[PDB]
Amino acid sequence: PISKILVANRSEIAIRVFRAANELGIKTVAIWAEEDKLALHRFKADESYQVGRGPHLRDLGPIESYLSIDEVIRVAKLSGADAIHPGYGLLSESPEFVDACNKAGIIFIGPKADTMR
Amino acid sequence: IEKGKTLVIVNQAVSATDSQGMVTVFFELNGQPRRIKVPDR
Repeated sequence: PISKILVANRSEIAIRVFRAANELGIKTVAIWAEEDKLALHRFKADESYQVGRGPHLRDLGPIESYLSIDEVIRVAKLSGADAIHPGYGLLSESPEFVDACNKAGIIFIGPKADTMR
Repeated sequence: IEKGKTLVIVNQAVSATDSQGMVTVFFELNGQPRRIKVPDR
């Protein structure tokens, strides 16, 4: 079974995945843009590692850091999730992302990529 | 502090010195205000 979820979002729903994840024994990763370095979503996991800015970059803007499949995948493998929940909006309906998770043996918490088209 | 687990620390302001030996610096630690009194050495 799963034992580590990176929450690929922010604001309210990040927290929604956190709790329902803490409440089932499963270990929580949090992603944050430089601009959410003072946000709480980021204080409410076991761990948080900034995304959107580094040596692998230019800078991914406030939003752009949260819609970047690459960066999101980067930080998943950095901690070591065997699953991702994409919250809502942002990258949650991309069949393309489903397919990069498909590509790692990271469990996209969403639907088969065939439902997404 | 840990591969975790990043502290955001801002030096807001440095006081002048008080009554146990100490100087106040006010920081911002994770956006919340902390007030540290330290011995002027």
